[PDB]
Amino acid sequence: QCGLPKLMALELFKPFVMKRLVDLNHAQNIKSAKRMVERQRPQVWDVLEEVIAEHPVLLNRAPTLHRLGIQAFEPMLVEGKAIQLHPLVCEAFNADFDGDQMAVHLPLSAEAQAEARILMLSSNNILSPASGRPLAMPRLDMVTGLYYLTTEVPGDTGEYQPASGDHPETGVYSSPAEAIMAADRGVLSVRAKIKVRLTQLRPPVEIEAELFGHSGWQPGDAWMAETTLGRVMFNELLPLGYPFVNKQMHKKVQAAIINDLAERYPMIVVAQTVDKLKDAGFYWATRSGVTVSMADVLVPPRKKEILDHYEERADKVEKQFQRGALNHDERNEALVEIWKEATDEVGQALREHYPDDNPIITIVDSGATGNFTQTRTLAGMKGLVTNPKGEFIPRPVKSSFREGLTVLEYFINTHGARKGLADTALRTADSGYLTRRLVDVSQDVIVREHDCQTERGIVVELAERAPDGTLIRDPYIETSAYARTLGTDAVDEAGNVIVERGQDLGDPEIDALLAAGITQVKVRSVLTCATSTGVCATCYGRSMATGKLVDIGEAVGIVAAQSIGEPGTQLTGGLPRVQELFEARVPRGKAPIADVTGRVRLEDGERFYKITIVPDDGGE
Amino acid sequence: GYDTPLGITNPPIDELLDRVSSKYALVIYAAKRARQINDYYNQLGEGILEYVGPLVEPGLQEKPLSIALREIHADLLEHTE
Amino acid sequence: WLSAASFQETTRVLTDAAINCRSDKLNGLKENVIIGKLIPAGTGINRYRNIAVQPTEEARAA
Amino acid sequence: NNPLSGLTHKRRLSALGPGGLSRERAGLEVRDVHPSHYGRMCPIETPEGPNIGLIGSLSVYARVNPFGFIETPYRKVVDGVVSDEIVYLTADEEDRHVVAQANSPIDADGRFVEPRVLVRRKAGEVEYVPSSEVDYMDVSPRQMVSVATAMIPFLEHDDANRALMGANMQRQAVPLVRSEAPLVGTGMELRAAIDAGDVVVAEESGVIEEVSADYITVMHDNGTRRTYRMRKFARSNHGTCANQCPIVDAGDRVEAGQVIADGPCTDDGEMALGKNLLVAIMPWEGHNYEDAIILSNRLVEEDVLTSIHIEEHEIDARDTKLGAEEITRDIPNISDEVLADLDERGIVRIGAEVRDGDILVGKVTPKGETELTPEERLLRAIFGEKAREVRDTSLKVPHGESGKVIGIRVFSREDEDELPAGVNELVRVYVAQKRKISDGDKLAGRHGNKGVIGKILPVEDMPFLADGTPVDIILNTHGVPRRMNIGQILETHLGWCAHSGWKVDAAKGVPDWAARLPDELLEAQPNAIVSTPVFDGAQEAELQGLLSCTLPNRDGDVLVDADGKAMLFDGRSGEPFPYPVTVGYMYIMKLHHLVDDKIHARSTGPYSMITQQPLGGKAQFGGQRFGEMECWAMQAYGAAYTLQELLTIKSDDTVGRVKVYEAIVKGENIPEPGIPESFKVLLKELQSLCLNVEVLSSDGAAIELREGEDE
Amino acid sequence: SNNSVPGAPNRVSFAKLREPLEV
Amino acid sequence: ISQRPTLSEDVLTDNRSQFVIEPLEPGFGYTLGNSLRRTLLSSIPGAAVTSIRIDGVLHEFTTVPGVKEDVTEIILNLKSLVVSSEEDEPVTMYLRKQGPGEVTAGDIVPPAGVTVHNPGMHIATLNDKGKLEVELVVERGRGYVPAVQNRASGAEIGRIPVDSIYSPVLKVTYKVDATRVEQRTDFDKLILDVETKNSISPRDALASAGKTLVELFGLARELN
Amino acid sequence: RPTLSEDVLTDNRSQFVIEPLEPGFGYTLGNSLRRTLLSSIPGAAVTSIRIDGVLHEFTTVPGVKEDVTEIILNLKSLVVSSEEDEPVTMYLRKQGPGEVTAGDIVPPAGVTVHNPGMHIATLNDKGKLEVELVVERGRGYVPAVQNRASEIGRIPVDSIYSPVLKVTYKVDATRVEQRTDFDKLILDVETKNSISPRDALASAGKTLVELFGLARELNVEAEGI
Amino acid sequence: RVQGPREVQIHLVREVQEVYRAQGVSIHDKHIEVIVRQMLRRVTIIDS
DNA sequence: CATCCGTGAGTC
Ligand SMILES: Cc1ccccc1NC(=O)[C@@H](Cc1ccccc1)NC(=O)c1ccc[se]1
Ligand SMILES: [Mg+2]
Ligand SMILES: [Zn+2]
Repeated sequence: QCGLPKLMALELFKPFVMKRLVDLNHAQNIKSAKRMVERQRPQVWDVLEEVIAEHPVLLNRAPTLHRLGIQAFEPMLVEGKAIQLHPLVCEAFNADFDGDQMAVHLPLSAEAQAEARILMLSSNNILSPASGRPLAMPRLDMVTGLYYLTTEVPGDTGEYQPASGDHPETGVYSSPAEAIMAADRGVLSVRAKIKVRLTQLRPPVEIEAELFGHSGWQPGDAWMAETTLGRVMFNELLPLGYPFVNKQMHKKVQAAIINDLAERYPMIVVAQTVDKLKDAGFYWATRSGVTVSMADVLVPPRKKEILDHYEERADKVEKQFQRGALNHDERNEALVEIWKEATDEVGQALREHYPDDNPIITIVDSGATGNFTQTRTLAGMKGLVTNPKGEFIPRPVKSSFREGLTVLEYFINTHGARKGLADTALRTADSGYLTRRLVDVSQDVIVREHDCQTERGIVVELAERAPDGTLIRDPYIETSAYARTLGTDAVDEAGNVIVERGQDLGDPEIDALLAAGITQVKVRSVLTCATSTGVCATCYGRSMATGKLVDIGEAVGIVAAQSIGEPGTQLTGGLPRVQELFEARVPRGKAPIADVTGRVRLEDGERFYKITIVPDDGGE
Repeated sequence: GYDTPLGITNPPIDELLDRVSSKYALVIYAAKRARQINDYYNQLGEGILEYVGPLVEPGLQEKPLSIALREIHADLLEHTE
Repeated sequence: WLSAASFQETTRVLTDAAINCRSDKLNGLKENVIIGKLIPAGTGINRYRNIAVQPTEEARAA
Repeated sequence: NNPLSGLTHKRRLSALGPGGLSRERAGLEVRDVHPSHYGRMCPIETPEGPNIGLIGSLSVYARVNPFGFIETPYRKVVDGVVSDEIVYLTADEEDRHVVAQANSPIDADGRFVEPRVLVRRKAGEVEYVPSSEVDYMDVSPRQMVSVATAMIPFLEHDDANRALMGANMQRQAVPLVRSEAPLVGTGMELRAAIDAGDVVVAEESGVIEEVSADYITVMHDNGTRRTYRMRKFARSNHGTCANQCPIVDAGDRVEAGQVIADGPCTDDGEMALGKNLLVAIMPWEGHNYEDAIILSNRLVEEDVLTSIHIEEHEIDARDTKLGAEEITRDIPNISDEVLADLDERGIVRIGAEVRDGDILVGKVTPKGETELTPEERLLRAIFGEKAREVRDTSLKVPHGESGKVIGIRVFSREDEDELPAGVNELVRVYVAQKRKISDGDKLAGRHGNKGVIGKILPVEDMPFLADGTPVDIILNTHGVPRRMNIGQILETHLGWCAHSGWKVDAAKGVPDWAARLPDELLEAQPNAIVSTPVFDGAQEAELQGLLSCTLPNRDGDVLVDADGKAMLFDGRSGEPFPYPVTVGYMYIMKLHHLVDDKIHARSTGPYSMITQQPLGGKAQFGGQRFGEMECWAMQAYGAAYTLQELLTIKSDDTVGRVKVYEAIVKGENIPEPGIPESFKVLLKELQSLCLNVEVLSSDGAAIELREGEDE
Repeated sequence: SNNSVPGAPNRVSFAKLREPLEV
Repeated sequence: ISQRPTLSEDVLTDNRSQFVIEPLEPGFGYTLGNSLRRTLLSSIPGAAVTSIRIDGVLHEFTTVPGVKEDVTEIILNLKSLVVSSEEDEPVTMYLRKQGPGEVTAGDIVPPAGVTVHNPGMHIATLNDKGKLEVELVVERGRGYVPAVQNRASGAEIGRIPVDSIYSPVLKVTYKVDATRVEQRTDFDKLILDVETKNSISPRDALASAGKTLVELFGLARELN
Repeated sequence: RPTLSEDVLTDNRSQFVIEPLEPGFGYTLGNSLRRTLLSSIPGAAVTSIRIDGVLHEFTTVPGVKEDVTEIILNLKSLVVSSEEDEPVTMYLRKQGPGEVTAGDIVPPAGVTVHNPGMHIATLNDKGKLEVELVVERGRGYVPAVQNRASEIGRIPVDSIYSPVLKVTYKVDATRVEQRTDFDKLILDVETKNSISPRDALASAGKTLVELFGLARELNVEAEGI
Repeated sequence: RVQGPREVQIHLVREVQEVYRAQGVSIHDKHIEVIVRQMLRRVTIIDS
């Protein structure tokens, strides 16, 4: 849904309403119907209420960096002049509410609306086409609200107590409806650990086989648990059929659940489910008590204590250079290290001195938003500032923002902040330019056939062998393996095959390979699969969006260029290296390569390096 | 097993995708039927031999697309490429 | 040459293509958007574009 | 937009212009802050856009020397002794010297406390240097800053980024119905309001002889009388309401240089760019999510955040080839109901109300004597009505525009009023709007903490304090530590202390925390004004101390603690919020980004002359642009028909747009798009470059494009 | 007091004594 | 494990009165007092000025020769005018004063069934040669009603609509004495606080607050 | 236009739809009517129990499958209506192989067990089981520490007197005339096997009518429906 | 010239990745390869 | 491997 203003809608459906005006004889012709709308007669507000019935509209927020920058919504009339948006699609448009404007486009032709409701509807495009990760997900206050009630608090009121003496077991409830009437009396805390008998939630996969033997759990079968009242309210959203979760909901955990639901459970389930999470987190981000005061933001106890240690370790370097024993390029390169170390010791000071009750840390440590580096800069010290050249300034900013920076401190920080935004203003242009270049080179690249059939693919290093023992998981797996489809049967040491060819790799199919001990699998690819015009569907494999085999006709070429250029604003090699590679330039470094394999003959000189190579197979 | 689909989410897109090759294919499938429905109504007034009328109960002021999408779900239409 | 001109170095694009007498088979993304043709992708391809939808024979007027 | 906005405009320093540099010619060196800018050009004031680093404000104490450089005052030091003798230094002159920081402690006589002091040096270098080697010192801690920069309380607590926006937004403030002075000040508020020239100052001393809303008269000591005339409801250059009103009562003894009557955004001769609002730092039911802002309905009912806006609509009568345009009350085929608000000339009557689409100045021009339709000729013989030769060309109210007509200024060539060649009557209608704040309006604090109005709940809904006082605004906690601008927090702490009043404990002596607190502040009244100068003012210690000094209400009960928080009741559920909520007072400005202006849409409308594409800009009722990047999103999706529709019938298909329109009002199906006229233009543009472009059918024959080739 | 020069309402000031030269 | 019919006491002050109500259910007090608070501040019927007219004034944005204030500020002053009227139908007030001298809410001429509860309210500072002939309309309504609504009825060009703040309530709060002692002696004691505008009484306000709620809670007792 | 009252049903619970409420009265009625349903209706529940072969809690009752703990939980879920305010006492005894339910309970005069098919404790052979029950009357929910004196095997139980189990409410906005400001209150209410949800609302409704009586008596001035 | 067309494609893919890895940006190799493919769809003419 | 002329450079 989206809140389309009444005054906006009346114009968008102008020839649509004038149609229904002369229809119901509020006007005798189309000419008077025009005057009726222009005069804004009270009747048309009732007609427009009918005209926009399930007639989807388009919301776009420039600059449009990837295809989710334009999404479809069901128009909802609303008093006022402001367009209303859903909290989840904020991650998509990169749209904040600091005065942002969005474009609105209304589809007309019978095909246009169809393409809107089907292809571009918000509740369908929940995963990013770039990574297959959830975008329409709990983001700020949402995650913070859920992180609250899912947190297990030790000595909180209403906690479970074992029996001893003349008093029985305290903290055991018959039903969730009982623990609810406990907190409402005030006996139970929504975050205190208790035992409850549940009747409408599937227990863990590890516990279900213990209490049922996988007999097939059923809406009525009771089972005892050891969690909190809050964590129980949470699973009523997932809801039934999905195994209970007994953890505190960090963003990564909330990220996992949606990702899992996106795989197994259908689209219209995930959409309505993540809806329930939005509503939940917001009600509980209100009663979470996350609040910033001058009190909450605290200056460290070892402030002047630690600083005086490194101010001292610095004056030892100032005097060691005063005797000319140190080079100038060395002196500062060391003073950087000294103060780099100093700032860290202040960061540690906070984390331990800061209670996890602390809303500033609560927001940070829950992945709701913000870095601890911001928190440090806020409560501890700013640290090092960047030279115009780019080097790190020898003198530091010992003051926190909470303490109030000195005059001369403000000046040099301001210099940095300005150059920061300037380079922030330039890189975007290089990103957008690179974006359009990538787009153009890959236009005749569409999914044309269902299968090329060539067994050609490429080696994927799924796992790394461990000298100590067992095995070590690779870091490149998710980006280089998970979305692929096998072009070769992955066989273990035995003659037993684990995964067929023509099979999409999923999460368990990896574990099936990961535990099998096979550390390399060949997979089909765009590079290897050969078709006439463009590529086939099989090799490309799973579209990161649909989570299934990509349809025939998907303009993957432009999709790809978007996925690369969109996040290109967050770099420092950096973005030049990216351009330098996509345009095939003879690189700056130009590190040589062995023309022929063989024995390396290092014969270094202080003036110049020379490397000779003896070809292993005879050779010169 | 889910909650009752509200608004433009009905009919549920997942069950709709089962009667079709892919997303894109569902579009032209639905829309060209919607074209037929709006043809039928306007033609009927003064023109015989119109396209086959709504194969389900047309809801009060139900969009031609919305009528079509439901009967796709009801497997009442035929699919040709 | 349509796709070419609408990218970069437009004035150079035309001169070369004019001498080479280069024809342009209007079959591409950029190529189609300019002329106003349905793009050769998505619902734009013939596989989905030319589709016949008919009521089932089992379905019949009351 | 406001006095400050104009003042800072005059002190702007731009590298752009003829003889200067273009924008594309500027590297990263020309833009960033240079050491020499200290005390000369502000490092904080500069636009966020692609203009950044090329536009800046001039520092407060700076002036220009007769050679074109920027000087700045420094105090003179003889030998470790700070003098009152002041000399202005250019940039390179300062380089050959050594300057001491302003806040370096000074003996009552004038000597330095420490031998080694913080020293500024050539090439941006800083070191500790013996007091004997100290040549000069800075005039003030707040020296390097601009005018706009100074009005930001606790600047030293906000990062240069949000401090930057905080400065820029202050120029974007809007004059309200009546202006409140900020509880928390910086001292700069006074001099700014005066120097702005948009308030009224007394030239020579005297006494108010007669006061009116219209004008103020002052009898002077020498016997002469001077009368200052008030600007009342004058339209600004940006559509805001420059309105001045008298301060002094009749017979008040006033002295030379005193503000006798301030203007827009000014209270008692001080910069009043907004209101003092009852803040609450808490996430509330998601309506403040991502920098969104919640408002008490009190601000609507009491016109607290309401402004006035004037528009100037103008039309003229010319000499054509069919006669001459005459402005009359007789417009072809218009009832006496639409003409109701007009006088006899045809002009709207003063004080009348205008809605959009209505008539302002009834003008008609003679139409070209072309043969009218044989389908309209027939229509005029049946009803026996003879067609006039005068086509309607009247000035109608533009979309969105409304309010009351507050003035009519008529110029007739008949009345010898000198017009440019060819014009007869020229009418200007001034319409005023009284815009109460609404959803989507951009509210901003002085700490670069912007945000649009998410929701305005009825007053009862508001998370209120124990004594039943509903808060005014509910900021979002999340977007505070992220921004590095916790000065807004300190403005709230000090703000609350300013509203309640306070009193330090003097029993057992004046406490150690308030040992640096000047005598005048150890006692403060309810609703009292204070100053927190930049790089001086309140310290975190004194602040926390004053939080405990907070005086109770009329009900003898304290409301907030020493943390700065208080307990709230959820106006919806009634249950008290589980955790203490930080509450206080913050100064809030209403920026000039209002939904009334920004909202815009289009069905059909005008079209380009050449490209036959829709025009642009809200002024011309143009539609939005579906650009190259927006097209990629379509192509990526796979919605070919949607995209095609957007760049044909929605755009430049001459015969297409017309036909689609009819198909909709007839309730038929949307037809098949044709050839974009943009393309036809291109092919005729190419052919004009000796480029024999031909469109070929499948056979190989060159086909026509609604046109033929003939020699 | 801060700017005790024109005839302005008294705005008290947390400050070190600033008497070099008025704005 | 106890039963007692609840009471309704009172601790008074002229403009504001504390309503103590006890005994009440546990955790019931907070959401009970607020139920009244939201009712008072919103829908308690009162009276105020709807529109005005001034001799020689055609619209809101101007000045009258001799008056220190402009029309806007004068209208802005009349927002705080505390009126109570018995006439359910609209009525017309009058104010005139000439020459020097300050004008207040006391120079108003309230007709039958209309009273001005605060005469010492500053309206304007009439200077020498200043003359002000005003005309004010008061009606009965509730809550908050915007000015802009009066204009489109067909109101003559002389009339200038003004915002109507009918709700004669000022500030309402409450506190709760919940006995949580481990026994059958656990209960809640409510203390509501109500302050009026001297238009009606703190008690009379809570009485029209109770007349509304009962008429609403009665539809939950009728059978289907 | 006056307000309506609607219902979408289920056997044990139902959804009540209240509209149209004046803009800002959905929440005014919300948290107040809920806290009434969960706290202001009298009934009867178990205060304390006694088991024969129990000297301490940890050991399970000789001959019973369930633990001492889990039987308490089943017993809390027992729905009973006593006719007298004063605490009554019922006994339940059964031995041998099988399962003991709520139909085996021996109730006093004017005391009724409303779910005779409720599972309690699975007895095996040579499984003896004798339990005494203390049934009181009251409202809402009462902790166990407050029933620790009601001494040869007395166990304090969580008393759930209230005949309404769990209630939730949401407030949406309906569009009357041109105004889209009006409120709509949907209420979900689940009651025990004792009283109908349609009944428990009328009782809670009438109850609150009494409270707002104390105020209205003072003048009865003005209101319109 | 040394390692052949397929290998130089695998180098680009990862070296490009190695840049986005640094700033904590995750793009699946699939998208990279699409562009890389279009880079190599041509061959030069040694002998006519 | 380094100069000289011509052509690029986020959106609303
Ligand atoms: C070194 C430098 C580069 C760019 C801009 C300014 C500066 N210098 C400073 O910011 C000096 C103050 C100064 C300004 C102008 C002339 C001389 C000195 N201050 C600092 O480098 C620091 C001051 C305190 C901690 Se770092
Ligand atoms: Mg923004
Ligand atoms: Zn392939």
